[PDB]
Amino acid sequence: FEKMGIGGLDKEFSDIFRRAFASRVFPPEIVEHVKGILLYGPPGCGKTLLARQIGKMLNAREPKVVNGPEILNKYVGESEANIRKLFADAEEEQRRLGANSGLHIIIFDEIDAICKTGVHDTVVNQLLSKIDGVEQLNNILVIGMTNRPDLIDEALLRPGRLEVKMEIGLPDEKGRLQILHIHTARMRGHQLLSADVDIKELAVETKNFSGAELEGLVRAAQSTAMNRHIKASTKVEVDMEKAESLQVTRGDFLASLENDIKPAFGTNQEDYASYIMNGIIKWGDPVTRVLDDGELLVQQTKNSDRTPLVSVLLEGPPHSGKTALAAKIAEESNFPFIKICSPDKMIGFSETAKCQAMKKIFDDAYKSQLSCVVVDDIERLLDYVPIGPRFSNLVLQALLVLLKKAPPQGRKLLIIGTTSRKDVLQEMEMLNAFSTTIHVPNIATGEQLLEALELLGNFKDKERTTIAQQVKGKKVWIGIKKLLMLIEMSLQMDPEYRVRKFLALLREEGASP
Amino acid sequence: FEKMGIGGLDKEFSDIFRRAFASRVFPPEIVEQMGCKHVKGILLYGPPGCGKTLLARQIGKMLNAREPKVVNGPEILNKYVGESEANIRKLFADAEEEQRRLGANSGLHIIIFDEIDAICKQRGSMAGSTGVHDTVVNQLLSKIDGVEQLNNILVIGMTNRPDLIDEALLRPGRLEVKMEIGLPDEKGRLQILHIHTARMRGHQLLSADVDIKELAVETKNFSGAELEGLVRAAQSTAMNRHIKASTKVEVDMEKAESLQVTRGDFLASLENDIKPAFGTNQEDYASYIMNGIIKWGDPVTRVLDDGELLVQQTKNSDRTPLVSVLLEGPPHSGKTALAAKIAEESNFPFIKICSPDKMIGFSETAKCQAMKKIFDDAYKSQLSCVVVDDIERLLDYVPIGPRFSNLVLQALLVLLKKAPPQGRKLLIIGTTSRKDVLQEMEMLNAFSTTIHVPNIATGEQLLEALELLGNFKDKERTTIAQQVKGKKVWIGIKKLLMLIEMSLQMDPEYRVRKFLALLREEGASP
Amino acid sequence: MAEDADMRNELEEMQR
Ligand SMILES: Nc1ncnc2c1ncn2[C@@H]1O[C@H](COP(=O)(O)OP(=O)(O)OP(=O)(O)O)[C@@H](O)[C@H]1O
Ligand SMILES: Nc1ncnc2c1ncn2[C@@H]1O[C@H](COP(=O)(O)OP(=O)(O)OP(=O)(O)O)[C@@H](O)[C@H]1O
Ligand SMILES: Nc1ncnc2c1ncn2[C@@H]1O[C@H](COP(=O)(O)OP(=O)(O)OP(=O)(O)O)[C@@H](O)[C@H]1O
Ligand SMILES: Nc1ncnc2c1ncn2[C@@H]1O[C@H](COP(=O)(O)OP(=O)(O)O)[C@@H](O)[C@H]1O
Repeated sequence: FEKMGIGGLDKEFSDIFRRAFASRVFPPEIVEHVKGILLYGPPGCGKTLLARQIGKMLNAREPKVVNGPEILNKYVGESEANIRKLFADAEEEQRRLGANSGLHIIIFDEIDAICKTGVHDTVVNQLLSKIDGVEQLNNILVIGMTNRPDLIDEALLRPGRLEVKMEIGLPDEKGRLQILHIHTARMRGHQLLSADVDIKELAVETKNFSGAELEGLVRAAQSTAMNRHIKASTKVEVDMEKAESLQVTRGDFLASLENDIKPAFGTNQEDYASYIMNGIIKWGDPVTRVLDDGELLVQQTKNSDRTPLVSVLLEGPPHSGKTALAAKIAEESNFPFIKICSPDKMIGFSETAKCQAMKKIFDDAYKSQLSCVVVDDIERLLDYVPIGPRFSNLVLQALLVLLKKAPPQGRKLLIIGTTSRKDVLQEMEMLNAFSTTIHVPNIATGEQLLEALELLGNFKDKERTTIAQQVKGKKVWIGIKKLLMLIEMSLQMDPEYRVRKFLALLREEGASP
Repeated sequence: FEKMGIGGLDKEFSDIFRRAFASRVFPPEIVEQMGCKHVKGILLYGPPGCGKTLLARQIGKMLNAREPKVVNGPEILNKYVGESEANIRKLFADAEEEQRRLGANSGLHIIIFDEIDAICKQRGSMAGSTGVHDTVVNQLLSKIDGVEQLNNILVIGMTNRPDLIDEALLRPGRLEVKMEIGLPDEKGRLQILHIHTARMRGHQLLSADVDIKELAVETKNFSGAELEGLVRAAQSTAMNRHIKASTKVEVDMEKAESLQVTRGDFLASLENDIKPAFGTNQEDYASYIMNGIIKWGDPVTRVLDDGELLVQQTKNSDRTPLVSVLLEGPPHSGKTALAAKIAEESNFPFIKICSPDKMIGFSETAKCQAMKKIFDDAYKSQLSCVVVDDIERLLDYVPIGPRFSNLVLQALLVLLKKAPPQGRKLLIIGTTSRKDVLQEMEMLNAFSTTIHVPNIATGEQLLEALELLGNFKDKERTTIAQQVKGKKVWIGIKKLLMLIEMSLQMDPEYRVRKFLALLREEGASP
Repeated sequence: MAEDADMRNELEEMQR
């Protein structure tokens, strides 16, 4: 079926040959028909080629085609009279040759224009009566094509008038491969195509493309190759000396794919990777303890029969790295469904919008078999201010209710919450809702700080010796995010001033719990 | 009245005929000599699915009227000016034309309004506070009874909320007859079952052991639609068994046809197919009673006995048709499982549960509407039981402030005192965990009694709970018993289950140590 | 709600 030059619609044509012409090819004695077809789909999928090849394959008279709304006329009775001139030969043959009459094919292009007020309704009525009226014909086939199937009159689609309804869709990878083969065979035959080009890579790359777009991409590649032998600025030239030897390289196809043609469909944006930027570096035992606790909780959720729902809360001071570790635990969980709820995606919202978003996320979670959800910055979610104080009660009640609603029978859910203000949550009476808690500490001693700096590798040995002289004999209280900020601030000045500036900043930030 | 396909409402039909249609059949000479006009309309109200449209169509057929005009109220409204009034005004044109042509020798026309209350509501007296659809009400009022008189029309309205309708539409000149279609009793259910089995009985497809009397007994709060669906489901199940038997074996087809008779199909379809809207639901007990009820001590029996006594009181009392009770105790005590158990053991036809899990994101007005709908449904039965769970979560209470919703509080306070219609009985069970707040709100005196749900407070009780659960072995049991024989424990069953589940995740050797550490980390006194 | 306001019209001619 590739001979006709259309790929990706072999199965549709098999259906066509089954449902349309089986009765006409089946022996007449055992028979002792269908007269309507409607093709619809997005533009550029080959409907016109289908109609033309259907007209050509059958041994019958030349098909009659009306190009859009040519029937309409300014005078009275002409629009309807134009329709009756189409069926004159069919009626003559039916009345003269009876059953032994040749097939008649009628093609309607952009049929939505004339089917859908005195002119239009009369035209539709005349067409309906002529196709299926008192006199019944059995040697006529009418084909229509549309891009907007929802604008056609319902009465035209009933059985006996338009029976065979067909949809043309965007071809899959094998259909796209067929189309590329069809459009590149001519180039390959004459050895005008370079040996570096692989059709398979092109087929894999061209996602969401249609046939017309693929042919346009090929044409763009040809134009890119051709312009190499064209001179402009002063006058138009053909070169000829090098134009005679024209090869289409892979770079031409790649460049044509970059700009000339576009898929024309949407794109997806991912944000999860953004929650871990600098990675996790082990500067002490506490990180291992937190990860082990997370693994224990994950396993408990996996292998629990009468505790399908489990909750946890992550505690720590500011700039201590809580969201990163929660994301790491969620990633290591290896669950089919994982999502992150953040206040960054809800700026300027009211209480109702936040509640609806949270409910939508949890509704999506409930559908899977085992799911994991992480909520960070609780105090920002239910916006809280120490003055008054002031907060949103609706979100608090929604969270309280959602924290103890089990999923449907046989399914599992894990919830991980992060915060840096535990006394406030305890006052709100929400700390009881969770099942357990974990604590994320800061860097306490100078040995851990030196290990962290060694892992980061920003300072060399000479400065590390002086730093060890200064810090090793004292306790410290600092986070890691702020540590990186301080390092980057200190690095700005010339190599002479760096150590003194760094230690001055460290002394400024020094404190105790 | 069961010869026309309607069973169970003979009294309503008789009263309607006497009050509305006595002058339509009496000879035309004496009715002219008296000088009396005909009734112009009637109103029918009741729960959905009880046979209002059927009765309207049968009345239309009875008096040799023309084909009725059926209208749906919500679909008349349009967004352009003058377009909803034109829709209303189109319905009287044929009657007007026929009366003008033929005078007093014309036929009868019938108009049927469905969900009439959606387009007729009280007009606003205050200036600037007029309703959205006042013009539609005015048009309908002027069409039903105006300066030019029509004497060849009858209007029938159907609704479920008769208290929202304008009072000018119900005066003795407009729609002056009213009737209620309620749920059928045993006799009506028997009549309906007899009506719907006529074809099967005639065509020789019933069995010899089918007893319509027992099936009438079994269904308790069914409407006619439920019974019709039951019959169809039973016949479908019988066909399925026929297919099974035919496909499995080479049996002679005559035995397969003889198997077409149905006696076990009815019971199978009862359980797994039909879910009444005014009956009890068995899919909720599983959600609320998940791990069963194990007897770890005496207090459980006390709670159950008190619930049984309250049920007996509400069933057999005439001076107190409404009773209430509050279950209160410390957190994780298990108040929602025992209230569900007491409700289940009551064996009332109507049982319903109201929880905040189904009101996430709702505003207070929506919650009020939901509660009111539940209670309105409750009032249609003869014996009802309702459960109001987490009274502190329905009020949106937070200690800071404090803050809460006053509308829901007032709605609850009013609902705790309203009795059902005469002869009907209701029981209410509420569960809380903060009774001091309820005492401060002055809600505790609206209830009739209180029951306390305690915690586990002794070592032997904990050992009995462990034995009933059956998780630890003999040696571990001996270790635990020797270490907690002191009766100074304070724990809840739900938290005990959680602790056991968390403990079991460790390696086999380090399991009792983890359990004891977790237990020690917990509290030990009130 | 407020009932949609009034609107203008366009017209089309026909010969005979
Ligand atoms: N499936 C296909 N296989 C091969 N060529 C295709 C295919 N789809 C489109 N084409 C190319 O597109 C052109 C055919 O477009 P055609 O007129 O058949 O599309 P259509 O669906 O009828 O369009 P429209 O709805 O816009 O009128 C030719 O260049 C043909 O090479
Ligand atoms: N061991 C570690 N643990 C956590 N974060 C680490 C670690 N090592 C490096 N990082 C990096 O440190 C940063 C941690 O910042 P993060 O956003 O997690 O802090 P936070 O405590 O949630 O912040 P805040 O309280 O200011 O909102 C991330 O860039 C993370 O990649
Ligand atoms: N004897 C019992 N009494 C109550 N519940 C029991 C008993 N034995 C087992 N259970 C199970 O214990 C759990 C009781 O939890 P329930 O939801 O009733 O607690 P609650 O006091 O309402 O909790 P909270 O207010 O903290 O959410 C249910 O799984 C119930 O099946
Ligand atoms: N009393 C009854 N007897 C027999 N069938 C009934 C009865 N009430 C309802 N039905 C059945 O229920 C179906 C739909 O009921 P319907 O009259 O539409 O309820 P509603 O009163 O809400 O309009 C009908 O097809 C009818 O056969």
